[PDB]
Amino acid sequence: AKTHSVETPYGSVTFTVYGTPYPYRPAILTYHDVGLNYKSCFQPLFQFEDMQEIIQNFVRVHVDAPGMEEGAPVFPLGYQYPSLDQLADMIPCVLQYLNFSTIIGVGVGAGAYILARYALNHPDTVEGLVLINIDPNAKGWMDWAAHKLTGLTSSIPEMILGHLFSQEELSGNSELIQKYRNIITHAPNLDNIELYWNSYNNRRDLNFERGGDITLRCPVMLVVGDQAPHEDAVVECNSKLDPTQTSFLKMADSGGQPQLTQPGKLTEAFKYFLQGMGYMA
Amino acid sequence: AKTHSVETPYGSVTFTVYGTPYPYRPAILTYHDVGLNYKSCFQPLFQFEDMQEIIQNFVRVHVDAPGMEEGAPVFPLGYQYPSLDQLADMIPCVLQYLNFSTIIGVGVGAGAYILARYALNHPDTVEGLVLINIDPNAKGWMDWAAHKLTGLTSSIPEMILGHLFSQEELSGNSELIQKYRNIITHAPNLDNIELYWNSYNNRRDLNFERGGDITLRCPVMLVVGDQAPHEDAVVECNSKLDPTQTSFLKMADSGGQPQLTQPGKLTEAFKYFLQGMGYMA
Ligand SMILES: [Cl-]
Ligand SMILES: [Cl-]
Repeated sequence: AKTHSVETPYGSVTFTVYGTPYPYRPAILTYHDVGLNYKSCFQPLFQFEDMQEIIQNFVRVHVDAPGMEEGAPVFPLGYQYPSLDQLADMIPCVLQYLNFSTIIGVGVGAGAYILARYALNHPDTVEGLVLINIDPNAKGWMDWAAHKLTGLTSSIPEMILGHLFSQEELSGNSELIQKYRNIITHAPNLDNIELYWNSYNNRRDLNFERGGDITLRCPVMLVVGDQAPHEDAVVECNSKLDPTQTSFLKMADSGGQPQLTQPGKLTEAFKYFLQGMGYMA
Repeated sequence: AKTHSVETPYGSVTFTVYGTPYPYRPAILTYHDVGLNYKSCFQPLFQFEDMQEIIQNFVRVHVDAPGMEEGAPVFPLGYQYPSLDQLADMIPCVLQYLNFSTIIGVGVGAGAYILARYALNHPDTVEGLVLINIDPNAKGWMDWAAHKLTGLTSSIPEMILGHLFSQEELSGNSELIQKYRNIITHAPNLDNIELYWNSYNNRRDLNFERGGDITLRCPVMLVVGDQAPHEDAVVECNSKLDPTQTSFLKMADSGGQPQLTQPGKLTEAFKYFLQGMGYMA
């Protein structure tokens, strides 16, 4: 694995490349959720045994949001962190640096929004998208009021945790939940994480309409946990996208982070997703 | 199907496009043998029922050598016909005109030489090659002496026929042989065909060496008939190419033009060839 950084209009971004480029295939490019990094977000999936057998035949580029990279400095107080749209705009710089011309994007939560935005802006560079927990809607006033009321008695880590996991997972307090609670609550870059969180909260409508012009032009696999926080947004997202090109993997017993709890079934879905795109997997 | 022509440094070339471009796949591009056109060379294969089910998922560009296109004028006496290398050099113009960035080339005889030459010159545009009856060696003096001796008592059509079919096929005189004999002997563009024939005869070494630098960098399927005229050249070609990337389909009972006599088995080989490249077929 080789870690790189590239300069962009909005600051430096770090990414780690794994594997070897397969002739005339897209790179797999990932973007992680708020509170996480590529490792805490994607390691259980990309290191799953069945996944390793698929990804041998791809090069992989795992992006860390600015400030999330290993050994990131804490951005200065009052720093103007990139919006999600600006984050999406760092990806052309990444690909140009690597000389990769096309990708299959895999994103979770804010990372899914970013990869969707990227795909709208650069549709000829995107062969497919796996969009986990995607919520393409800006908060409306009712959302802002509820969020701010919640914020009065919840810490920043508790709120990020509530974005990642269901209330029931957070109450049940499994070993995975305990580990992720410590990760976020005691992160040395929590100030950086909070800026990314604010980004996410302030994102604009990703404005899919079934029947163009604002539509995704590529195969999409939508993923969400049954009864998880983002379920309604992913369901709604499924009704806006082109049905001939879109599959919806709504998983029972996966909770808020399906790529962490059910990497085996997700892997198998990815295999069929690649096959339906026309790649042997 | 849409027929197009493009201007090049060496004159106009015609080509017919079939099907619809499949996102992020190579176009299938064909180049026919001496004495034929894309139709007399490739129709039994590309219209084979099993083939139609594969090629639904590709756009196809069938090139007619200059002078072989429907309604071609007879080139003026003393015309300087393109060498095979110049013919190979017309292909960048074809692809640029269509805005296609990569191909899988399928060639027979002189068309296989041309597509191989093209691939050496533009390796990043070639995803794979099916090379039928390829003979990458210039004639040496012993070859020239034999050819010219043969020429004293054989007509131009008889010699072209002997390039396409085995002596045993030509003696046995099947219905296919009768049809192809009439096609060539009574072609209205025979003067054009003869110029292409002279091209072929005057070609230079395509200088494969097992271990680079002059080597094909892509999957290759070599095809020849058992005991057919080009058998030894294809066998020799197989020993120069990279074994990890090269498959050799030496067909029993196919004769001089395997794409005409065994399109079903050739189709099935093409399917596995695509699968080994990493495309579902
Ligand atoms: Cl990986
Ligand atoms: Cl066709």
